[PDB]
Amino acid sequence: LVPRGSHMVGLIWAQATSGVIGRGGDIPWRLPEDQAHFREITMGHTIVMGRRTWDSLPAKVRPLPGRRNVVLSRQADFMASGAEVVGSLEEALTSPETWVIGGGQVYALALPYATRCEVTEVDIGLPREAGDALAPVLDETWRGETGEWRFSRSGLRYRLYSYHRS
Ligand SMILES: NC(=O)c1ccc[n+]([C@@H]2O[C@H](COP(=O)([O-])OP(=O)(O)OC[C@H]3O[C@@H](n4cnc5c(N)ncnc54)[C@H](OP(=O)(O)O)[C@@H]3O)[C@@H](O)[C@H]2O)c1
Ligand SMILES: CCc1nc(N)nc(N)c1OCCCOc1ncccc1CCCO
Ligand SMILES: [Cl-]
Repeated sequence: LVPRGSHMVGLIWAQATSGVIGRGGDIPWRLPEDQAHFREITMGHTIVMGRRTWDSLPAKVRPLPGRRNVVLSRQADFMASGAEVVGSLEEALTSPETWVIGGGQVYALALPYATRCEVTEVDIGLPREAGDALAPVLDETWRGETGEWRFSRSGLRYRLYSYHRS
């Protein structure tokens, strides 16, 4: 359970087996099971994203509904209609439960404060290319639960990981 006076920080992302999470300002696959899972985890909570992740969402769908949207930017004139723009993680992480929803820069930034990661791994062969956004690497202070491989309606294998630390 999450006490209302704490500040729990989780990370949630979907990656190829190579660790790629983003390419060319988008996610280089689509997996309905993953979007359903992302909604199930994050709904009702604050979500924190980097400015480039906000940019990657079509204007008509953002801010993502059912969640307090917070965007990280260092640009004093960047504005996110419907959402709050802050310049640091300290400003972004004031809710009792916060999910950092990407992208590569902000995962790495937020990991020192996080105690949970929820990962979808997609069994698509997407090798790392220069410029890609990548999943954060987790050191030995993390302990993980790896699900068995499942099969999506769209014909891709995928599996879920849950990582925790104190
Ligand atoms: N597969 C997934 O789970 C997943 C999830 C989310 C996103 N993505 C993909 O990942 C890519 C985006 O990731 P990215 O690494 O390029 O960018 P990002 O992490 O989404 O955003 C980077 C931006 O965040 C701001 N920022 C970074 N560090 C900051 C700090 N310390 N304080 C304040 N603001 C800070 C800066 O905005 P300013 O430049 O405005 O200062 C920076 O340009 C896209 O391809 C997207 O589609 C994938
Ligand atoms: C669903 C992708 C995802 N999956 C996991 N597991 N964790 C994340 N943090 C994550 O990204 C959430 C922010 C990027 O959302 C998208 N980006 C590109 C296309 C579609 C979407 C879905 C919102 C628009 O309907
Ligand atoms: Cl969503």
